[PDB]
Amino acid sequence: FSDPDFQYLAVDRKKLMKAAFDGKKNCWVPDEKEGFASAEIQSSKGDEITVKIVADSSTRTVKKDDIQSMNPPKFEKLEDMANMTYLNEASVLYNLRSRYTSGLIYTYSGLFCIAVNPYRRLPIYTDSVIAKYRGKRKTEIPPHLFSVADNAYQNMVTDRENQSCLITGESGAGKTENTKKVIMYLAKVACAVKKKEEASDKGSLEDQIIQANPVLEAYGNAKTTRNNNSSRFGKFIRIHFGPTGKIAGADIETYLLEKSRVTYQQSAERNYHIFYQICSNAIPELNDVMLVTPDSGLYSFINQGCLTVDNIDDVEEFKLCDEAFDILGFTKEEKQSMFKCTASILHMGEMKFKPREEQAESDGTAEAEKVAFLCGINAGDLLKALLKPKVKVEMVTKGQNMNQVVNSVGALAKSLYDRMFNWLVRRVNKTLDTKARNYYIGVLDIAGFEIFDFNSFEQLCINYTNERLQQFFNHHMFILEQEEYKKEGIAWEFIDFGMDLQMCIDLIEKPMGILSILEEECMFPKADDKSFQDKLYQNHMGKNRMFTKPGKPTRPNQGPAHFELHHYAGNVPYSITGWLEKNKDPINENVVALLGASKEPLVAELFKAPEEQTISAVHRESLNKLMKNLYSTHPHFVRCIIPNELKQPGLVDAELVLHQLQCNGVLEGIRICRKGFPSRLIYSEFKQRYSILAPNAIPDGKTVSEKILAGLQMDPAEYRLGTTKVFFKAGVLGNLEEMRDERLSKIISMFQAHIRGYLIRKAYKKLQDQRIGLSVIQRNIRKWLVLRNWQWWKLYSKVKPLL
Amino acid sequence: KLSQDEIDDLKDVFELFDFWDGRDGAVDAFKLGDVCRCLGINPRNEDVFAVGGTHKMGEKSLPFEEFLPAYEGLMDCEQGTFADYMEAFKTFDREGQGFISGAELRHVLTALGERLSDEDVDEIIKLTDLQEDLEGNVKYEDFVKKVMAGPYPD
Amino acid sequence: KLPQKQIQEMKEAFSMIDVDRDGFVSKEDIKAISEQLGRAPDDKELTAMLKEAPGPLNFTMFLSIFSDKLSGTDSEETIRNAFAMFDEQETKKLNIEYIKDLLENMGDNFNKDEMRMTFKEAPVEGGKFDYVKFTAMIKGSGEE
Ligand SMILES: [Ca+2]
Ligand SMILES: [Mg+2]
Ligand SMILES: [Mg+2]
Repeated sequence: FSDPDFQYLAVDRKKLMKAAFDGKKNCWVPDEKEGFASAEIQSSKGDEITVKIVADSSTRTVKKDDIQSMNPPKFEKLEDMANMTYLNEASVLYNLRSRYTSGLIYTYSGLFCIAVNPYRRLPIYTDSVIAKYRGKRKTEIPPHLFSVADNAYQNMVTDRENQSCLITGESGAGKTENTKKVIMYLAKVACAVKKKEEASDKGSLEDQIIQANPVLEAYGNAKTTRNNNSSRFGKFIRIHFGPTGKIAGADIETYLLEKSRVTYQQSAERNYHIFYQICSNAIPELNDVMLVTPDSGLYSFINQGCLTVDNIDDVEEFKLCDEAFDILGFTKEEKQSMFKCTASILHMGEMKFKPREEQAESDGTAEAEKVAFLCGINAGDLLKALLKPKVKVEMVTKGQNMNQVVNSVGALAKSLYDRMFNWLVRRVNKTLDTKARNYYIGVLDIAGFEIFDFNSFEQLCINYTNERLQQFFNHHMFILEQEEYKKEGIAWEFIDFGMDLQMCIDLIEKPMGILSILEEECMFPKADDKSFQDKLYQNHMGKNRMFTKPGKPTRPNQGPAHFELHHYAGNVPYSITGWLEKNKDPINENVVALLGASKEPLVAELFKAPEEQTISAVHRESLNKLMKNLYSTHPHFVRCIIPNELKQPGLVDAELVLHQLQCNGVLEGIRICRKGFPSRLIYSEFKQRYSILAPNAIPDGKTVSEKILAGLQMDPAEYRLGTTKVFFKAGVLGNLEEMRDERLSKIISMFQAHIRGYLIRKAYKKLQDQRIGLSVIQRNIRKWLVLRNWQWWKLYSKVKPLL
Repeated sequence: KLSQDEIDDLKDVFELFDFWDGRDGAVDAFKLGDVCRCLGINPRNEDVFAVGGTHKMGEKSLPFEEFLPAYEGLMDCEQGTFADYMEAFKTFDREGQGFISGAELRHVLTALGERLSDEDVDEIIKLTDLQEDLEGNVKYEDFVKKVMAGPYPD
Repeated sequence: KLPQKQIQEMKEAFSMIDVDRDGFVSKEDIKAISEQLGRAPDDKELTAMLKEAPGPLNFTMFLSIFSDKLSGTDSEETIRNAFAMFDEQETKKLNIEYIKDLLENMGDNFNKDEMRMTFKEAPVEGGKFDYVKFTAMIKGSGEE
């Protein structure tokens, strides 16, 4: 029916069907400023075709090895892409680009369900739509993110098992807002009570799972060049249900926060929103409690990049934030303890110090005094412990210089804020951690396998995870395909599901491995980048195939590199320059004490010294958890993709999308199915589409298919006989299609002709007659002319008058 | 490999056509296949087109001695069988109970292959006599056989 | 050849052409009889119509010249139909241009002349050329 609640979801079947397609002509040709292009095949000088561009209607040179198969029109804006006859890098960029432009942003691809970034709100998430998606099987209803979730849940209940929902994707792809809509959904279909009260709901865990996101987005988000509320950190957020199938409790778990952000901010950027909500005078009573003067322009740790953000009201987000803290039960001591700790960072950026006398002095205590008050420590004990630290051993008393000090003041903030954030996840984790375990549904939202101009230790951590998380899908796929084949008595014994992923993975995490190395080279004083690299190269350079050296940099505006890694999405060149620093983040093993022995309940908790920790070692450790977990789940995959650098709706950009599609998973996901047997009809639906391809063979289903196939001299290593479905090797349905068509026309022409023959044969019996008839006429008119012109007659019929 | 009688019967056609456009030992190329059908063959524009056939009336003529080969050529051609036909119509049969939208039939016939002129169509439908029942569709199966039985039955 | 109606006719014909009344056909006949309603054939044309017959052409060798001269003829009924194998509606008339092309481009093709001569008087009327009348014509029954 026509329920205008599918407007931005469905796509009219009839009104869509309302062209002519030449398989032998229509194809796709690479394009420098559009990725691909429609065209018509003209000629072939072997391994080099020539074709016309439907667009500007012209001609160009294309190696017959670069053209890619084009699907007929009957696969226009096709709900599920794992069904198109020709599934290629371009055939997809079309259905994705085609759909997205009509308004649609929800397209499946087997397990996947890609979400393109609409740059405008839509009717699809309203409660009424939700009733429509309730329980319905993915097929029986337009692609959409609600289906991905409603299914998980339905499966959790049915299958009785941990359903996970990893959402990956580039920066500004929509994952953050999506993880919400999946969360703002699950709630709507697994809430407390909607049947049997006035003084009932006195808070609501829903209100909390929700009200939490603000306190976080406040410290985890920020404005970057692709400035969404950039989830500058990754978050795994499980959801727990009860033995009736209802939301019980939840919890957080985060990965890699941009600590390097607290103290620096690139061109046209800021710091986590919070610093801009404090200096907002949205809540004056507190300006004193923190000791700040409501103008960002002032504070050095935040007046590096810009300050303002179009849609963000730093002075409103604070108000809500506070409320947010309250609706969570944060005690004033706490809520305030946090701000003290937060404001105290701004002040650190406001502490400057004063050729030969190497050791530096301070240039006033003002802020140092404010940093001490805010942290409850001796301003003297602090400034003194900084300029002249006393790290353990008969400990020594190392000295610091003007630079060495500014460097630690920053490490202070960087390491506080990070300590801070952690504590915050823990605390909320505490709230929502209602005491009650049936099962659960997790959701992942970390960056994606992103390759850039300049790739360093950060890109490394990230691509590594996705590397690990990709290997996840591969395996998932594995088990799944196998089940199919076996379920169809067609079982094949292929194996290597997660391929060289292991190579490049272990070559990073395993013993001799990179980080494995990196983590040791951090505990060796006089060791610089050169020190690193040589060992990095020795150990593996030349000794492995996944570790090589930089290639052809034909992209002029590229960045340096040292080594290069063979990651699935592409061999990513890297640049160790820094790592030793970036990994072992310092701090005064001396000043930490103070902060641990502060008088403020919080700060103290923050720096309690493991009594009776490198970025990499932590992450790797917290990653096995995630993985160990994910494998104890039932995956679902939501692939998000940004369409352009302009936040403009309907504006695609092939370089980007493709770019994404490769490291996205939809590609390396497609090719992993290639080696198996993709496209597969059912021996009936089949026997009805090609029974015209072997007419003389037919005297059911698997009987005829077994005959039309054989009847076509079909190559064995090309198809396999299922027990309900006929399996086909990638693109072989494309051949039986073209073949099918040429054959239909031929058969119709035969008929047509036979008709013409029919007629003529009939008009034959007459031309034989008429001929004679005209044989007379013509001849008998000659006689009439000859005779009426003679003499013996003009002299014979000249007497009749008297006869 | 024409028998002297088969080739003997071939003369006869060529002779009646040489006449209907001018008794002069020749036959407008544009009849090549209309002459071929008269003997039993079931050519296709292309078939005929590929052996010397022309498009318009009066662009070439054919002495029988050269017209002959033109014919033997079209004897080694595809002359589609019942099963071929059927399956071609079957693809249009939506339900499977053997029936087609009167338009379809005409549509198919005039829109598929290259052509068949509506006139030519009305001629065969009226000729063969395939009429759509009170609904507006028809059993093409019992029609094909007609177009195949030929003007004169058994 | 023409049985009895022309039999009792042919008699008085040659008899009413031949000036010396001897039963033996000569050339003095086609010399004085001719100027009866036109121009007598001139010397050459007189010998041509008398040479066409070998031996005594005097109503013996003469009843054999008209024989093979007309023998190749067909009925007033046979042609009336012949023209009809092109009238399945039976309008007793073939269109004009159709018949013109029909005599002009198919079969023993007529040349500008033969044609000019035919339709010179052809029974046409508003597009419909009357084959039925034209027929009576060519035979003799019609208005010739
Ligand atoms: Ca001719
Ligand atoms: Mg985000
Ligand atoms: Mg005489």
